[PDB]
Amino acid sequence: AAPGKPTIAWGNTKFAIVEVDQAATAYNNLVKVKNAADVSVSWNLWNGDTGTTAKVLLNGKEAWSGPSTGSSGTANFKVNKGGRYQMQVALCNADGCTASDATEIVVADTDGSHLAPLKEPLLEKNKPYKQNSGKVVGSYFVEWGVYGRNFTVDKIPAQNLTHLLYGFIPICGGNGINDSLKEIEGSFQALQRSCQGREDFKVSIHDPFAALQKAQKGVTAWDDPYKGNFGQLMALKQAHPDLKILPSIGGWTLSDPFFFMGDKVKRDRFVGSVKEFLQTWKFFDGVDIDWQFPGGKGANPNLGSPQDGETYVLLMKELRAMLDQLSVETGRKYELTSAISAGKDKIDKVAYNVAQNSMDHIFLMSYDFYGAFDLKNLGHQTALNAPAWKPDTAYTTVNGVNALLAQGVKPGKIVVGTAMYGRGWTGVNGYQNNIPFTGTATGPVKGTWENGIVDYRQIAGQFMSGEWQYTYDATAEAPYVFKPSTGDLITFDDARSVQAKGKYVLDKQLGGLFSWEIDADNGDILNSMNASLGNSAGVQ
Ligand SMILES: CC(=O)N[C@@H]1[C@@H](O)[C@H](O[C@@H]2O[C@H](CO)[C@@H](O[C@@H]3O[C@H](CO)[C@@H](O[C@@H]4O[C@H](CO)[C@@H](O[C@@H]5O[C@H](CO)[C@@H](O[C@@H]6O[C@H](CO)[C@@H](O[C@@H]7O[C@H](CO)[C@@H](O[C@@H]8O[C@H](CO)[C@@H](O)[C@H](O)[C@H]8NC(C)=O)[C@H](O)[C@H]7NC(C)=O)[C@H](O)[C@H]6NC(C)=O)[C@H](O)[C@H]5NC(C)=O)[C@H](O)[C@H]4NC(C)=O)[C@H](O)[C@H]3NC(C)=O)[C@H](O)[C@H]2NC(C)=O)[C@@H](CO)O[C@H]1O
Repeated sequence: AAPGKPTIAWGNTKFAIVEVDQAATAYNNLVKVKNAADVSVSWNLWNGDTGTTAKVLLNGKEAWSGPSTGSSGTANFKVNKGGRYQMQVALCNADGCTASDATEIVVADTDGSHLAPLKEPLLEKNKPYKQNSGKVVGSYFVEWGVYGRNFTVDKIPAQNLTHLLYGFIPICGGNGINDSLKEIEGSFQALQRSCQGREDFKVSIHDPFAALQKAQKGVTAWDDPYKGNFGQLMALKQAHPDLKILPSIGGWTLSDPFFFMGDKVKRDRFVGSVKEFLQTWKFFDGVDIDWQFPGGKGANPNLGSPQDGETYVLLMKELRAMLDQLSVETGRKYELTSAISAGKDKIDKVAYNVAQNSMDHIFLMSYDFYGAFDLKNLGHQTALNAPAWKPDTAYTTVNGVNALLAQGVKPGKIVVGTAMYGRGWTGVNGYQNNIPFTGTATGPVKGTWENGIVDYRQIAGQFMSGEWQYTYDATAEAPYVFKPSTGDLITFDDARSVQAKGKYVLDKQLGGLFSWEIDADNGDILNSMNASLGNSAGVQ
């Protein structure tokens, strides 16, 4: 007679190809990429002949086989593809094979192949758009937004984006290499613990708790291997297979290491660490380089060199070569992008007409033109055009686009920036003709999270009522709210100025729109980005 039917033993059924060490704070120890997951299964036979061969099947296909030598057994074998499998133990002899009932086993990998899709409802004022314009619709999500800002990946209106950038992935390095980080409390030290035992100029994760271990919707079980932002992003990729999710390296406080990359030893170490990062975290679709800024004038007053433009061009070509190689290894398309200053004084330190041949998209940061970093010279922080009272204004969106176009950059590469925040001042005074921007200020406005900066959500929620004046400057294409009794002045984008940027993109055949930062919108900004670029309302 065939053997008795085995009963799978109770036991762990959740396994991982990329293992996460739950008692590690250094990035080198935190993750272990294997070529396959170590899986184990045990069984008992409660009734009958135990057969002479035992086999473990996954969806019918043998993963392990060995002699059946008694009423219980254990099998250890490797599974090299992530996903969920119906696993069975079968005992076989010459008269037949008798298979257990199926037990599902979960083999995790960092493409999210083990996860359910995270397809959450649109919140606040977000309305559904189809991505069918062919234009970029991008936004940044910030790793530290999950604490006080309380804005997690399940709150991103992800159907309404083509590109979701993750700010920020840091480059390892202590004194002299990430000194701008010392301005943020506990931040420099944070990085040094993440990078313990790890060479400088390799990438790491700045806050491993937020990125991988904090409990979040859909990744709450103790033994879900990837939680935090990265676990949710993997499940978001399962819901939106064509969303491009890019890791952004740098930003205002993490850009110092780029200034050392004229040393090709360091540059090559960095490039190889990026390749390793994308091999490890398979949900990411490329890399975004946010070096602020080639030539200096970023957070660190002691850095910046005439060499930086060449380094930026070489970095991009070598990034693209690495990604082209990773693309043919995997069959995947990988993207290389960069977010760049929109000021013409910074643009012309780089030959973007050469660097564009390595890049998919250039995220033109057409925001922060003005703000509480200068109390004397006030202006619209993200306007399309100069205002009527100063038609020679240097920092406008059009001037940064035109500086790029004058280099020879193809218009289709250029993605125009929209701000989901305002900048502002307090004590504005001494202005003519009811235009507060002709005055000077005494300090920054009271921010939502930091001085001088206000989420758009709060502008709409609190500063479009009461004593606040609202004006849409149709020359500049820029809204502003002003409280005459305190002299609080806030410059921001709103649905109409975004619509102007969107029509301008379509008119000039530019690449699309992106925004900083997704948590600060109530829906009005991203709704307008989508509509102004010609995406149809609704779902596919
Ligand atoms: C034409 C021309 O040339 N114009 C010129 C201008 O361009 C120029 O101005 C510059 O222009 C640039 C563009 O050209 C622009 O950069 C780009 O544009 C973006 C927009 O400006 C810019 O945005 C910047 O980005 C920086 C980073 O680079 C941001 O900095 C962040 O700031 C945050 C504070 O607001 C920081 O935060 C804190 O984060 C820490 C972690 O480090 C966190 O710590 C945790 O806290 C919680 C507590 O709640 C803890 O959690 C608890 O415990 C558990 C877990 O342990 C929890 O689970 C739990 O919930 C909780 N419980 C408890 C106890 O409550 C946890 O344990 C903590 N642990 C610690 C200590 O670690 C804090 O919570 C965070 N606090 C808050 C409030 O959030 C954040 O760290 C910091 N990030 C980094 C990486 O540094 C800025 O905010 C952001 N600004 C804006 C507008 O948003 C981008 O960088 C650039 N973009 C791109 C695409 O590259 C420049 O900004 C601009 N610079 C200036 C100066 O303005 C000017 C000047 O040169 O010149 C003109 O001429």
